[PDB]
Amino acid sequence: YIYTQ
Amino acid sequence: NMEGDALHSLRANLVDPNNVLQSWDPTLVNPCTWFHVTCNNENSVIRVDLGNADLSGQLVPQLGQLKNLQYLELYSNNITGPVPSDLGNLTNLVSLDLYLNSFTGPIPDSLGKLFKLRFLRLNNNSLTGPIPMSLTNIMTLQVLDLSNNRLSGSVPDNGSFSLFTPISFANNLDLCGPVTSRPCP
Amino acid sequence: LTCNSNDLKALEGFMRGLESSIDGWKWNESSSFSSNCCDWVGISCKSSVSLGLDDVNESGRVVELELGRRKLSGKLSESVAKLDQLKVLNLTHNSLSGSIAASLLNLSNLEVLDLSSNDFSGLFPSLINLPSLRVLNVYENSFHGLIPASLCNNLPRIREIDLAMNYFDGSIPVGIGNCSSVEYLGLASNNLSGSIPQELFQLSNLSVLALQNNRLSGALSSKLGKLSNLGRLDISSNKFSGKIPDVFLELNKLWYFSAQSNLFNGEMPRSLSNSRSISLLSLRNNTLSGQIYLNCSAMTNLTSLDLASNSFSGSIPSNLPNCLRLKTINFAKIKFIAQIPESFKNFQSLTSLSFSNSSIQNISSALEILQHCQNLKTLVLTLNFQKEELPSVPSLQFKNLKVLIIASCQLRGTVPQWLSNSPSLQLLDLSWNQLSGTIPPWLGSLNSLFYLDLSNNTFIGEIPHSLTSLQSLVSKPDFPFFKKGGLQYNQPSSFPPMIDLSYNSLNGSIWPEFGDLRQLHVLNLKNNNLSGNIPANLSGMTSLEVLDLSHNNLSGNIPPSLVKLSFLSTFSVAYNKLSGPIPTGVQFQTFPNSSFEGNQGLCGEHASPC
Ligand SMILES: *[C@@H]1O[C@H](CO)[C@@H](O)[C@H](O)[C@H]1NC(C)=O
Ligand SMILES: *[C@@H]1O[C@H](CO)[C@@H](O)[C@H](O)[C@H]1NC(C)=O
Ligand SMILES: *[C@@H]1O[C@H](CO)[C@@H](O)[C@H](O)[C@H]1NC(C)=O
Ligand SMILES: *[C@@H]1O[C@H](CO)[C@@H](O)[C@H](O)[C@H]1NC(C)=O
Ligand SMILES: *[C@@H]1O[C@H](CO)[C@@H](O)[C@H](O)[C@H]1NC(C)=O
Ligand SMILES: *[C@@H]1O[C@H](CO)[C@@H](O)[C@H](O)[C@H]1NC(C)=O
Ligand SMILES: *[C@@H]1O[C@H](CO)[C@@H](O)[C@H](O)[C@H]1NC(C)=O
Ligand SMILES: *[C@@H]1O[C@H](CO)[C@@H](O)[C@H](O)[C@H]1NC(C)=O
Ligand SMILES: *[C@@H]1O[C@H](CO)[C@@H](O)[C@H](O)[C@H]1NC(C)=O
Ligand SMILES: *[C@@H]1O[C@H](CO)[C@@H](O)[C@H](O)[C@H]1NC(C)=O
Repeated sequence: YIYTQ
Repeated sequence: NMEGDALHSLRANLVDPNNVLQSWDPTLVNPCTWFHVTCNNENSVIRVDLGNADLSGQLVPQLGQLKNLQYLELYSNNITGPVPSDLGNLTNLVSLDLYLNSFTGPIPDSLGKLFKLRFLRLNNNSLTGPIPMSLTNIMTLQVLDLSNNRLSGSVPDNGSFSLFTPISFANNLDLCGPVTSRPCP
Repeated sequence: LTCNSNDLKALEGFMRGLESSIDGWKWNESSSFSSNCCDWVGISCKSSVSLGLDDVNESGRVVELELGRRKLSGKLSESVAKLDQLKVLNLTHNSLSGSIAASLLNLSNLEVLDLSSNDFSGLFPSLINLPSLRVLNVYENSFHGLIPASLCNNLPRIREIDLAMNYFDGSIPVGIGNCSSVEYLGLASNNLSGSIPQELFQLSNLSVLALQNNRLSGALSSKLGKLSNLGRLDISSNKFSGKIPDVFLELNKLWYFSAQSNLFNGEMPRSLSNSRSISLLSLRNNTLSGQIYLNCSAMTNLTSLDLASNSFSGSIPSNLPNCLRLKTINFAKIKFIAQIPESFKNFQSLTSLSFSNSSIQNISSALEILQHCQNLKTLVLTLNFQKEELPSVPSLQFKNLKVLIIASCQLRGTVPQWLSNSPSLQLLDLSWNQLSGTIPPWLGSLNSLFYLDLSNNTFIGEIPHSLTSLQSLVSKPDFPFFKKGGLQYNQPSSFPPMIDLSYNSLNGSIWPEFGDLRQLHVLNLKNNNLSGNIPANLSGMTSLEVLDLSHNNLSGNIPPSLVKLSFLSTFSVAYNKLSGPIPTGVQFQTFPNSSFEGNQGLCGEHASPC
């Protein structure tokens, strides 16, 4: 899955 | 990141009419997200698969800087020039496929420093000169195809070459030996 | 017009230092090119009389040597310093190695020295006398040890200094304050440590300052407000600490500020929340705490705001839609435990929003609010709304949405029809949810969609034929994404085109028509009920890097035509009903034995002989 941080 | 630099050095030296290298962006912290490159879990490049990519241009010594590289598949392209000696700095390589390209010059003696190499295919190039003896030192080597080059010299049946047959050395310039079709005078 | 003889002999020395010949120069002397260096390509001559040289001879003097991107290997010969009328030396983006002779830092006429992107190494020469020099660029080399302590003593006319991407170490030299005229200073990507010397803040024409990616430490002193012409400041990836000084009323030109990945703490200073200049603001991955506050009456330049991965508490600021230029928000990893305020219905400037892993709740109102932001392009909701229900309401519309990622929320429900109101979707990630039903054939009609992740759900039924027909798989400001260490993807085009249906209940066979998707880099069907034969026509997916069919019910033979996929690096048929000889093509021989495991009747190479 894709996430941002 | 230094590996990214190495492969980008390779990119600046190749010719890519189909944009297969378009995703290769030197500003990135590493090249694991670059297409055609695979990294291991520690994010170090273990594969480059560029086979049949319509690539032209030439290799670069910086290729030698990928310490964990395992499979280098460059085959079936138009790449020209020499096979860099620095390729011998890749200890973890099990497959080197340069076949069906335009390479010229001789075969680096450093290639005999790859002790894990299963597959060496240089066949169908313009390569010239002698067959490096260190290759006999590589006991892991399952496949060897040097055929269709301009190579000239002697080919012993000792060591790992005891494994191989005339089809591996066929259609060269002047080659002789017991592993070949022509015995030496 | 006619090459000076000494200049020619200096250029001849430079030429031997090289390991390869420059085209457009008469080189070997068997060369048929002009013997006059003035018609050599990359060399600019000026009259001796125009340079104020009154002597007996009238000759062309070499004032510019520009070799950028000529693929040069060798050393840089000392004799280049024999060219005393040299104004520009540009060697950028080459392979040159060795050290730099002190001789070359003695040229009195030199204006631009650009050595960037080479192999130059060893210590940078301590003696710099270059009274005419506008630009000094050593960016991207192998230099090490101290930045010269005397660096600016002889550079009265200097403008840009760029030392970035080297091995330079120690504290920034106290003498950096004698750079009085400098505008650009790059120090980034080095070994620099210690505090910033107070003397740096005396450089009153400083415009851009790049300090990122070093070991710089201590506080960031209030003396920063002394640099009033500063427009762009990158402090990222050091270890600074304490509060951020409240100077931002003094820096009235500052449009760019990036402090990310430091140890900063406390609340954001009042003045920064008031800056009329700041445009891009990245504070992410620090220890900043308290309630986020921005005066959007004051903040009329704000465009990119990035607070992700900080210690903030309290509420999502509801006044942000009053910042009229604000486009992107990365709020990821701030734990709000709240919902999105009603007022976000008015945010017309917003094109990109990330609440990823922010503990947001009530997804029903989240989507009902966010559909009214006309310009929304990228929406990342990952790791919120846990166990809630992905709205099936037909009414929702995100017209301009390029990217929708709501992943790992354990959402329940089906693939909703409202999603069809985003015909411009490039990228859809619903993976890692509780979503059920069948994958709707209308997904096939999305003409821009190149990345589809439905993986790790409960979906059942057949793969729709229409996927076989996706237009963008058949033929061909910043908002980083990370893919589950996580690798960073700078924009949507950075993701390999993908259909990942993995980890579901899908039954049925694999359609032959997949062979029509020539732009597909990854096909992941693993862990399903798929049965039937692997179609030979998969051979026609020319771009396919990754083909994963493992843990399915597939029977029959691995089609020999799969050898025609030459880009295929990673492949699994493991744990199927498969049978027969394993294809012997070159890519296949490099696949690990685990790729074929759990198939009894498979034989040939990688298995027991047939
Ligand atoms: C094979 O013979 C060649 C030629 O004399 C020699 O250089 C090489 O080291 C030998 N290899 C082995 C392993 O005996
Ligand atoms: C050096 O030349 C390159 C073109 O090869 C150019 O882009 C760059 O601006 C030059 N560097 C300087 C400092 O002018
Ligand atoms: C700054 O310039 C002054 C005057 O030229 C000089 O006294 C001082 O040494 C310079 N700074 C350093 C550390 O070289
Ligand atoms: C800074 O800018 C002004 C105008 O650009 C100029 O007069 C002055 O020389 C510069 N400052 C220094 C310290 O040289
Ligand atoms: C967050 O900041 C810390 C400390 O500076 C750094 O070590 C870490 O890598 C950062 N995390 C990310 C993902 O940037
Ligand atoms: C607003 O930001 C832009 C760059 O995005 C910059 O040109 C300008 O200086 C800023 N405006 C003010 C008032 O500083
Ligand atoms: C916010 O900005 C406006 C305009 O700059 C100012 O007049 C107002 O008093 C500010 N409010 C606060 C609380 O800072
Ligand atoms: C989400 O936040 C949790 C809890 O704070 C943290 O453990 C995890 O690293 C985060 N995951 C991602 C992908 O951001
Ligand atoms: C799938 O999802 C659950 C959470 O939804 C997670 O814990 C699990 O490890 C994931 N498994 C796979 C196969 O990705
Ligand atoms: C895979 O297995 C076969 C026999 O089952 C064996 O000959 C071959 O060496 C194996 N490949 C590797 C690299 O383990």
